[PDB]
Amino acid sequence: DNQKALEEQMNSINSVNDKLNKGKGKLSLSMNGNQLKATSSNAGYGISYEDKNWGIFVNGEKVYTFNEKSTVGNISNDINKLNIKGMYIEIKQI
Amino acid sequence: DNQKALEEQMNSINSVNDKLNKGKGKLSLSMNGNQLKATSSNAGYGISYEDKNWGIFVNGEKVYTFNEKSTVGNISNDINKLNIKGMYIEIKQI
Repeated sequence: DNQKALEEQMNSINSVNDKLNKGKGKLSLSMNGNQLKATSSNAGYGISYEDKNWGIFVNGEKVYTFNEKSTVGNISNDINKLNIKGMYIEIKQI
Repeated sequence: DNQKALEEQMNSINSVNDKLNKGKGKLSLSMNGNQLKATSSNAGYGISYEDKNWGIFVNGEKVYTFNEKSTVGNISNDINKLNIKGMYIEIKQI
């Protein structure tokens, strides 16, 4: 019944999922349309990756902010709790 | 062949199209997935509507900015030239 996740999920959430992670620590994310889910270790976390910034935007609005040192692994954890969404973009009205 | 416009167009571009215009001047927009197109008169333009701001965001990024006094009609004109897009949202990478 909750399978509706896929629909809300867009191949884009894939490249990204793998993007936000290219050598940090031991972290494995999962792709759920409106949710992210991962687990990780903070041993070799974002090493080569000094203190760099990331910014996520939903409906064209922030939705979560983390640094590369903050080792998202730790973060993305809490984050997922905001059960992101799939496809929403927009315009602001006065 | 260019009909592909619809596909790129999302019912959302509708409510919006009508939103950004609820009593300004004489302006009639058209809905083309990646393009907006309208024509207008600057007689009774954004009257009741003093100087208010609007902000459009694509991929979750600005794409065009106009005030309510600037009478978009005049603006939206030039604007459309950036042939907007349909559905794109995102995240920023360092």
